[PDB]
Amino acid sequence: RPDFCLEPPYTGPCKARIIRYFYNAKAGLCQTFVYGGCRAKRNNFKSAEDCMRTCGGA
Amino acid sequence: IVGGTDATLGEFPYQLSFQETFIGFSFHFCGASIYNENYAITAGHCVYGDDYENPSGLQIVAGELDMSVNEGSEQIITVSKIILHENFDYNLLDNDISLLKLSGSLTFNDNVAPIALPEQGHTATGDVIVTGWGTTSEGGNTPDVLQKVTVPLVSDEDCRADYGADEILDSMICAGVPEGGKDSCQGDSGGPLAASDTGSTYLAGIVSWGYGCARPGYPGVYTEVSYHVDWIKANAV
Ligand SMILES: [Ca+2]
Ligand SMILES: [Ca+2]
Repeated sequence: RPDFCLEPPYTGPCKARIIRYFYNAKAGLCQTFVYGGCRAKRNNFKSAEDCMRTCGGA
Repeated sequence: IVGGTDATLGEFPYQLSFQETFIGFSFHFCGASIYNENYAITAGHCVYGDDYENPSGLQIVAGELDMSVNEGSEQIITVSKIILHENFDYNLLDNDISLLKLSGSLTFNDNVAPIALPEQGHTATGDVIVTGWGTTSEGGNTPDVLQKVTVPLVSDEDCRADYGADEILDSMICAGVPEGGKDSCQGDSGGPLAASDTGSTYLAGIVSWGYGCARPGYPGVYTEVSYHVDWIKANAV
């Protein structure tokens, strides 16, 4: 999987409450988190499926 | 909203909840303000990346207060078109504003009504009221009941002393107390900052961003509506 999949989730400075997915490498799972609406990092997906397809397997 | 108190029905009739719709439920992700019977005002980053001409699964709710109960005042209308500011800059958060055209007309009453705009170029002063269903602490939970908080406006230069000169644009306005504890937070974006320095209530700001929420020395940053008055009137057609 890409190394960016190993980065912690990043809400950013904006103040929306948008539910996005990130790959949690420690748990080995795609998980939900709150995205604020701007300055997304790469470990930030609109669906669990997008997250699994991108960060799923090594 | 951090450090705020419960609102009451009819207190902020211009407040909207901007929601994503699913089968069996909906999810509030931003606020918005009533401009007229067919148009709402929200932040640009609340809609960035959507299908602007044919948006699906989006609605506004007016006359809302407590999301845990049906109070009979609620009007739920889907969004039919999104007008994102043509010069919206996603990285700088410049021109962070959009309009939502509704697929039907709101009916105005004591609980649902538009908020007046300021005159173009007008500078807001003094205490302002920010409202919404955002989180009540940084990275926390959201309240069922609409929250309100009163905070003093902060000048650009003071706000720039906090964040940096190039990080606060002229068309942004800041608000909060120096000790922190009172702010807008995640889920409040797109919602109203209301001023009253002209003897009447008007929409001075749109909840946009900040360094965390309610932190000492880091007031919330807002899109300054007075810079976009002409834009709103031109596009809300
Ligand atoms: Ca309700
Ligand atoms: Ca300003």
